[PDB]
Amino acid sequence: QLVVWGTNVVVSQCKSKFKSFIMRFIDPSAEQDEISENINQPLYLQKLEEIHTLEEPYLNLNCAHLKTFDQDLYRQLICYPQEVIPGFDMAINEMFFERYPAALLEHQIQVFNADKTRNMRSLNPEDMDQLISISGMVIRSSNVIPEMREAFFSCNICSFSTTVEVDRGRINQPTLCTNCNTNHCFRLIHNRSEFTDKQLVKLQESPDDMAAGQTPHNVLLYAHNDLVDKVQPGDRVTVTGIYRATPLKTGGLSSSVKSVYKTHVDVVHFRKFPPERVELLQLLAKKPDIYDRLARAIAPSIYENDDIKKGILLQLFGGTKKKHATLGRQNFRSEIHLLLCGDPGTSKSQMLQYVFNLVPRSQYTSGRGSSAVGLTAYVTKDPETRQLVLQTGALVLADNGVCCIDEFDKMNDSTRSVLHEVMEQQTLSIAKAGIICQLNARTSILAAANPAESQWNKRKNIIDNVQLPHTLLSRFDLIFLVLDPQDEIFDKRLASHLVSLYYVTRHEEEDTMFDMSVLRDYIAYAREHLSPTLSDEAQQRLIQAYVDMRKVGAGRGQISAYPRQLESLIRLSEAHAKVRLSNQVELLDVEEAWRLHREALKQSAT
Amino acid sequence: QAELPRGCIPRAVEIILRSELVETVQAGDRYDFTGTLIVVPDYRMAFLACSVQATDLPMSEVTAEDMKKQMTDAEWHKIYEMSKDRNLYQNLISSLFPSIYGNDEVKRGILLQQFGGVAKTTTEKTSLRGDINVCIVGDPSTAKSQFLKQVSDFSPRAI
Amino acid sequence: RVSILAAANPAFGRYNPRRTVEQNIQLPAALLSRFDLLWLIQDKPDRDNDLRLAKHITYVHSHSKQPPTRVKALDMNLMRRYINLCKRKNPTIPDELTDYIVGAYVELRREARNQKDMTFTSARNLLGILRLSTALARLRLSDSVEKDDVAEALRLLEMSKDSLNQ
DNA sequence: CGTTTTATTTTTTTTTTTAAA
Ligand SMILES: Nc1ncnc2c1ncn2[C@@H]1O[C@H](COP(=O)(O)OP(=O)(O)OP(=O)(O)O)[C@@H](O)[C@H]1O
Ligand SMILES: Nc1ncnc2c1ncn2[C@@H]1O[C@H](COP(=O)(O)OP(=O)(O)OP(=O)(O)O)[C@@H](O)[C@H]1O
Repeated sequence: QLVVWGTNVVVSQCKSKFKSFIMRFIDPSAEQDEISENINQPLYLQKLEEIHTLEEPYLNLNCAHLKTFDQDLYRQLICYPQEVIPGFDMAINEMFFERYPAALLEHQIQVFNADKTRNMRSLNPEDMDQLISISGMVIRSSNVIPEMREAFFSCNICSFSTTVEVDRGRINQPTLCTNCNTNHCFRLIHNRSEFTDKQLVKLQESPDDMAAGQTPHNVLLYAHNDLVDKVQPGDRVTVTGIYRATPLKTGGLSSSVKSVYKTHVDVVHFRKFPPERVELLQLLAKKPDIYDRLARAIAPSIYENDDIKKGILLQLFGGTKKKHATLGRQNFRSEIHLLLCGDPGTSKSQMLQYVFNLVPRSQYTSGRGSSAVGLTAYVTKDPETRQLVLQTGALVLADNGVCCIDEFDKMNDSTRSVLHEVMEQQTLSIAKAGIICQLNARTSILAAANPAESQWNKRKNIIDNVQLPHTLLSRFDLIFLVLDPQDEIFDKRLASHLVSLYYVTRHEEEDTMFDMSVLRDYIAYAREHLSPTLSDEAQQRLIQAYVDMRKVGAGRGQISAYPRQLESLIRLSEAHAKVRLSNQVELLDVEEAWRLHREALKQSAT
Repeated sequence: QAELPRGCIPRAVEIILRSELVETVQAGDRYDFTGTLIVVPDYRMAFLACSVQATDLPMSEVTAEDMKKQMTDAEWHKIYEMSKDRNLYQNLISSLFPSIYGNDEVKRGILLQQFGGVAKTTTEKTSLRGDINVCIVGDPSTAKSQFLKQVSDFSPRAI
Repeated sequence: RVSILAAANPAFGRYNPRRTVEQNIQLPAALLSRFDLLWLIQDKPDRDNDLRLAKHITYVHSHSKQPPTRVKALDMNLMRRYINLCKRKNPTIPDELTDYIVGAYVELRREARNQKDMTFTSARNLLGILRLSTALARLRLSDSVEKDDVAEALRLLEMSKDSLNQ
């Protein structure tokens, strides 16, 4: 019973209880509770192997394992948590010697991850010094601001060059520093000392549980000295932390103080390869069903013109560059972009929403709701002295992500013409009176293009329909059609399938097996240690067939190709080689181009 | 710009310098600064430095010979074969954009744009001038911006 | 998350019968497709029609409460509360509808195509005719989406149309 | 056992926005 006067907490209890818990530890998930799971030693001892042998410091660790153990530890950790957490670090810093006594025991650890929240909208006096974790989407990308910890002194006679660190804010003054004979008066200087880093960026909560017609309400907090630009800013992320408060300087004439207290959260943590299962990796490549099988997975319920799931073939087994290590010239980036054209309310958002609901780099857009110039970080008025900064653009924070765009022929001429270069150049020359540079960003594009009309007018080859010329309307490889089959035949099918999606009350695990995650990992392996080349085999095809590509150009109101889409073809070459097991070029791949292209390119009848 | 990250921008940082280092700086150059980071006694951060390392002594294709100056153009002995043999022009049509093909008129014409103009000795009543106004058009999908981008590597202040 | 109410007037004129739909109207299809129901309201000269409506109006002019002795009036409170008991049924649409309704939908798509100067259709036409019926069972309060549940759906859909030529 | 406290206004350039036969 040795305790702060105003509390009920003690070091030894929690220390011993947790050291027994980690001795009551074999991975209690994978060796006590999930015995059907298995990695059989206390994982933290295992880590003191797989940390020390890894030599890879600053562990990360939760504490939700502790529900089985005595919950009083849970509580007094919940409520008094800046005064027990170092004790659990001390237990770890003791565990060092369980597995290596005579190590280089000079480094420390970093570190929760267990408790709940619902939302930020409304909290209470009770919820003042307690553990919380909440999530949303990030807004900003800050700079650093350090923070002091100690005073380094000076002297006048005989070098009374004293020193001393800070509790948090005071140094004392008798007539000299650490009163040493007072040959002179007190001394201080403030630089040769200890400093500490941080930042500040805020979050926008973005769940599906956002109350009705309500605005953004948003939160923010600093960092600590290792938690500092962990962060490609702006995405769906959770934090843990400890609700903090602070009084405020009333007015500013003098030391008066406010009644109201501002709040933020303490600064801790954030939230986001296997040799074991090699078998199926090769198993799926050598299976010719890649054309459709995973494509069959993507739309979970929808066949909606499943030649578009073969258009989803276009898209993943990840996308190789022909970067230019030999000559160094020209920066030939292997970019990819296609659209999903309109004139019928088809799934030209729903797929884009399926994607954004899945990929974290998640944004949805369209004409007339926002500006073309949302790469600005506007200085309408700032918390500065008009040191006008355009901190970070918005539409470009999708680093190899996606922004979904809808209703594309919606905006003015300046909009959507301004982007005639970034597509295959990823440069944004900031040549304004303010600060200047040539920046970099490149990513993926998809939208729901629309002509001047609702329905494609018949009798009338496609180059006439959209109001772009036969250079810009005929630009890409193919910008793909979306029609109604003119009959009831197709119509009733997905009705009959998915009329009862309410009423099915089940899902069928067919031979087109709904891969829970066995899909999601192979693609992550899909780019690592084989490297698609291009030798002498699969290139002469449209070397020669450029005859066939362009000699349809003799014609107005018909259309041939132009020499950026051949680039799009050599970029098509990259994907299929490794998977199906020749990382050197095979010839069939160009057929996929003809399988794609002349589906609406030699549909040039007149 | 030799260092350039994804996502992030060439953020700004601020600095002072001494008398002999002062007003000896011009547009976009590559110098070697000193890493003496220092505090603001407001705090916020700053930094400081004391040393920089940004054609009489000669350019590449040389070793030391004599000229109007020390080695300003000294290496006539090796230049001059490539000075007068007027088919050298074809090197300047061929041996300069070998990775590229278009018309052969631009690739025989740009050079004097890069090179000095008139710079004569006449009036105060009015200036005479050397360089010329210039253009290039066509339509895209014809490789009409490779070249401009390359100049930034080729030539100075090819912004 | 807002339900949307669109109400407008015809173009130059009052539904000039020569100037047809989107001939007399100037609205892009993109918004009509987003709208479940489009409704034109015109009532030409009817000798008997405006009478009843007149005396009906004047009733609350000589008086303050219009409808006597045909129903028990429902106050704002009682109306809202009775509606308050409705929406949480999530009713049952038995499986025979799924095959049946997909057939009935085709009945539309044929008589849409048999005239060539007619309306286009979105998947929301079928999604809508689906969407409406199960709602009304909330006010049936029996979890029993059945035949009448969609026969009124189609009935009211048909009444939405086939009203301007005759 | 005495002798002292405390205020700022108009113009720029960007990104927004808005006008007539
Ligand atoms: N075969 C199909 N399977 C599933 N859904 C379909 C199919 N055909 C059409 N749909 C539906 O039709 C809707 C089309 O409208 P959406 O809101 O995407 O329109 P849009 O593409 O923005 O329209 P537009 O591009 O013409 O403005 C989608 O929500 C989708 O659910
Ligand atoms: N004579 C040539 N030499 C080299 N490349 C060529 C030649 N003719 C055509 N090409 C190729 O054709 C492609 C044309 O598309 P490109 O990327 O040049 O658009 P762009 O000219 O940059 O458009 P803009 O100049 O309007 O920005 C080029 O990438 C280029 O490599």
